[PDB]
Amino acid sequence: PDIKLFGKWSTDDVQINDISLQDYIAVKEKYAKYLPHSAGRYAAKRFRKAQCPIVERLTNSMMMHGRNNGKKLMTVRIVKHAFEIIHLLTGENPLQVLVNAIINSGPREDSTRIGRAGTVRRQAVDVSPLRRVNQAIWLLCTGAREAAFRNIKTIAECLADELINAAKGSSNSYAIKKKDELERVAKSNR
Amino acid sequence: IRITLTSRNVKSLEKVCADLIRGAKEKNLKVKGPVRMPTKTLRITTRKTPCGEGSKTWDRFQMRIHKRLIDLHSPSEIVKQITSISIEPGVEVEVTI
Amino acid sequence: GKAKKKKWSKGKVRDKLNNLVLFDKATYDKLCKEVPNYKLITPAVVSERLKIRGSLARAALQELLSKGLIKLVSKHRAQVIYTRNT
Amino acid sequence: VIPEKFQHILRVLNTNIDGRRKIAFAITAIKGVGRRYAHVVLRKADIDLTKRAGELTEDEVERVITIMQNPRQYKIPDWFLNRQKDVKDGKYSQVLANGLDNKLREDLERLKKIRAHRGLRHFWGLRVRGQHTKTTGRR
Amino acid sequence: PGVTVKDVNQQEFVRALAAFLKKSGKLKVPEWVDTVKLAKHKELAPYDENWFYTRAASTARHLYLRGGAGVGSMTKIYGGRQRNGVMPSHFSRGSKSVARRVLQALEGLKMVEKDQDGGRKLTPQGQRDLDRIAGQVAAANKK
Amino acid sequence: QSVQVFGRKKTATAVAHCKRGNGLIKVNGRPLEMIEPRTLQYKLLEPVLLLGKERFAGVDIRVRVKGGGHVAQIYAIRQSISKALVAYYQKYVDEASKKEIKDILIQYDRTLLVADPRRCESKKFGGPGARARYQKSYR
Amino acid sequence: QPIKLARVTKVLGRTGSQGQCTQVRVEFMDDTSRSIIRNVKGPVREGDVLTLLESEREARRL
Amino acid sequence: GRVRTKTVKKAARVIIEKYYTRLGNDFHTNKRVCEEIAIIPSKKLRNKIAGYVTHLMKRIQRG
RNA sequence: GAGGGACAAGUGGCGUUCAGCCACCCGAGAUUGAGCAAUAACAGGUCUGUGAUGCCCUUAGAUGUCCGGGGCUGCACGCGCGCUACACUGACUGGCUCAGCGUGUGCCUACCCUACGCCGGCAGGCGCGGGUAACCCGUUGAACCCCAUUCGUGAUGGGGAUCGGGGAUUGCAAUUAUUCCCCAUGAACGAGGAAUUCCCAGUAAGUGCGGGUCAUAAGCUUGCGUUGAUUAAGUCCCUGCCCU
Ligand SMILES: [Mg+2]
Ligand SMILES: [Mg+2]
Ligand SMILES: [Mg+2]
Ligand SMILES: [Mg+2]
Ligand SMILES: [Mg+2]
Ligand SMILES: [Mg+2]
Ligand SMILES: [Mg+2]
Ligand SMILES: [Mg+2]
Ligand SMILES: [Mg+2]
Ligand SMILES: [Mg+2]
Ligand SMILES: [Mg+2]
Ligand SMILES: [Mg+2]
Repeated sequence: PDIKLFGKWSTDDVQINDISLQDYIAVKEKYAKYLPHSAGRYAAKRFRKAQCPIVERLTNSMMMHGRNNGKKLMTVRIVKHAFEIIHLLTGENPLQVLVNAIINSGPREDSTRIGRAGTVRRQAVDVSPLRRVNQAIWLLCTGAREAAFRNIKTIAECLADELINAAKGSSNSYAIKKKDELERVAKSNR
Repeated sequence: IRITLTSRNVKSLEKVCADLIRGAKEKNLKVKGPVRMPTKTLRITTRKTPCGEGSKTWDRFQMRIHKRLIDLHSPSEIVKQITSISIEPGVEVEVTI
Repeated sequence: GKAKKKKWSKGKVRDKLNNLVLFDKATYDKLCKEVPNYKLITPAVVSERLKIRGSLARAALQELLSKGLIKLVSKHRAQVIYTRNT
Repeated sequence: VIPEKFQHILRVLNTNIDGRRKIAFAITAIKGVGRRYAHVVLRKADIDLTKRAGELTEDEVERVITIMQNPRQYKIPDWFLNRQKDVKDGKYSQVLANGLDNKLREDLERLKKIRAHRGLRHFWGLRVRGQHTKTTGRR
Repeated sequence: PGVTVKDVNQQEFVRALAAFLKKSGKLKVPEWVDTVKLAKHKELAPYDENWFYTRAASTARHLYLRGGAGVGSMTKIYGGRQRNGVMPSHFSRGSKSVARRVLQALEGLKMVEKDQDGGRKLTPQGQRDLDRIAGQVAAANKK
Repeated sequence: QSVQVFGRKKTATAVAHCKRGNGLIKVNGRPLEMIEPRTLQYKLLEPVLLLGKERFAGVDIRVRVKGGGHVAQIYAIRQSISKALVAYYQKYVDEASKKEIKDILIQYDRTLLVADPRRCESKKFGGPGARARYQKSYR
Repeated sequence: QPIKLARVTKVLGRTGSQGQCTQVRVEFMDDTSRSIIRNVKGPVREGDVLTLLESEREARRL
Repeated sequence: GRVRTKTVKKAARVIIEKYYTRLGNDFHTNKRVCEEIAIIPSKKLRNKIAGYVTHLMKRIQRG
């Protein structure tokens, strides 16, 4: 009877401000689940991966590099601490800024090869929105990992700081650094 | 008093089981069921080759040991009367009183 | 014998930086002065920003917890989560 | 709450330099004292583990050095010490930092007179327990 | 009301029981465990000073769980991941000396009855003791 | 009144005996609030924190699990509760409400009524895993 | 320097040295039903709203 | 998936050539009719032949 | 154990009458993984598996066979398959909690699985019992994992190589190899250049267990379990293949 809630949350009125990423984030009421550790069997159909929630996708991309290859309970705990830190940082809801980070955490176009079997000019082409979600989650978790590598800060604290510095246009996070690294090369090879 | 029928293969197992139940239905004995045992398997892996040339290509040899147990409370004369069975040679019979 | 490696990446963060074992007089006084100014009392921020080790940071945070100035939200394995009211 | 005690780095046995992170892990810096022996000497001296090396009394330091120079008066049986029965004296004792290198020099000095191959492979550029020396012992 | 030890979380139960056994004074600790005893196959000693009462509380909880375990069975209950170094790790076992020590101490303090085929099992006096301790732990939890 | 519904996780089986009563869920003598990981104290309560409280107060189910992994046991308990409610609503309650609550469970999740047809594959005789091979050696 | 959006009507085929991009004749939402052909790499369906940084190009098919 | 073997299609054509009135447009009935009138040991081959028999029935019912 | 259940069957669309392809649902699955695997060849390996064998060589001081030592483990070096780390997602300590293949004795000829109790800190020893096995080990209370303390970016408590002393077990004999345990010694290693290997869902990887040699004996290999990714589901651009 109650609303579908993560912890003591609400999971409501999280509005995606734009188009081209709608119906791919599972923030809505029809795909609201209590934990990211769900039955993830989304690798059979080509287009059933988009129905996965982005918090579960963030946990799945967070668990990498052999020594932590697995441990969904540990990475769901890390994302729980990260959402708690983002909430305690002056409100500004962690699910809302997570959606904002998926929107504004990297590529809007990429450059790749064309055919013709001649000179590779690396023409700047369009990029799939699913591929934008994939590369955004990958850049966020990679930046959080190498920011929390060899320091006193934790994985959850650097992931929270990465999501905040990616939702806010401060140009101080590694996702925005590789956004610069991709879009300056894309404008140069445009 | 129990009787164990241990067979080499499943077809002779089911044939001797059907024959024994068919011979045990008509008598005045409370015949217990043919209690199924878990099938034993001896898996053996072999190099396939005397000298080591090529990929690590391995055999997989198996057996399927099948076993059934029944319980028949009876006097020893009736047990020795039931003991005479025209049987497939792939079936071994053990008795315990 | 000889020392050879295939990569060259030197110049780390700060040159074997020193860090205080026990709290000083003026350092702990500054901690008590500006500890309400921080909103998210986390031991990593208290250690890296205020020249504290992790053990002395956890000791000071447990001391202020026993004094009752900063409310604990949820303590866990290595993410100590403290918040000050107002 | 122990604000500050005027103690940074001690001096034990004229060669060793005590650290500043703990007391057992600073006695670990003494050669001949490693992982378990320092915590055992600390538990015999009855010192709380939260206290540092800079918060500890010099009389208690002398008590720790007394436990070092004679552990067998109270406790710590003969199995736990570094130097076991084969001494050429038959004495059950713990080696010191300056003493351990001297005992190793005496070991090698008598093995050179024995001319055993263990001492021979230690005198040459070989390994005693290095049963394969293709990759082991390069450069 | 009726309090079962499974109804209450264990990390309050053993943490209180390690102090209630200190209050009751139910421990034997002869000489070598007074001196020092290491772990399974390790390099260090346990940290929290009431580790004897902690082992005794874990032994009491496991004999409430399974009645008929022994020295080797409880040693396999404890168990261990023996990190060897360059050689990879395996599953080693704990020490049998504490495994017979805790059972002998609880038998001397009248909490372990021996099985005619196996080992330890529960007693009615220890049942009353653990049930009242679990009840007051549940009362401290609900209050 | 007495319907036992079974498991069917990958290597986990949870026998779930149902009973009419005053509100109880027994998991191996241990109640509903005790979950062996602390992280999953929202997923196992999905038949509880979504379907209401009068259903919990009306149906008593004891659950005994012979699983092999922790996550497998958690999903086995979840599937056993979510199918034992369906079996109790087949055997005692009318189909006009059983179909409604079944449509609610299906439109919420797929794994509440449908099991997972995923078992681990056999390790191959060429490589170290079920798909992988060892490293080659070229020149 | 406008940045417009466009939803996919049809999918022509796949193109590339790796076979990675997809030649998509998308459509124009903000204007009338006009036609440009775009190279999109990554998975795409019919109806995916696409971010366009330059609406001046036209890819060719073969 | 339905790129069936020539011996499978040939057996189904022999079935639809000899016995037509015994066959209907239901798979679960046509399989039992084909196993009453023919001998096929493999149950997957039974399902394959009976599926192509139903496909031929749906072709004959149209044209 | 028998039988069923799944066959692209039913719907819409594309396809030539066809052959077939894409999405839905009922279903557990819209098909998993292996074995066998054609004609003809390599002048591929094995005479060191065979009392399987042709030719040559030795047959009495033997190139036959036994017994006692050494050796294949020998290192100024380079290469391949592997294990462990280069830490904080972590290391240590304490508590909690889960399995599956498969193995086990008085043998067509010398041998285990160990439960319970006692002693010792430890590896271990002693007394006794069960199992020729769904009976007993064993409800394999497994590791990661779930909580609490300690460590605090320092070649540090990560890493345990090297080396010294000692204690137990199999074997007639371990020292120039057993193995294990206790203390101590604490190097290189700061995520690896040129180049290169494997992989599409219970998948790679993390982690543990069983079998083979076994007496002591796994870092190899075969199988089994726990947790379990990211992203493709397209191409012939590198390599190779099939048909004109
Ligand atoms: Mg690795
Ligand atoms: Mg190589
Ligand atoms: Mg002859
Ligand atoms: Mg050799
Ligand atoms: Mg050689
Ligand atoms: Mg090889
Ligand atoms: Mg270490
Ligand atoms: Mg060190
Ligand atoms: Mg590991
Ligand atoms: Mg053996
Ligand atoms: Mg072995
Ligand atoms: Mg080998």
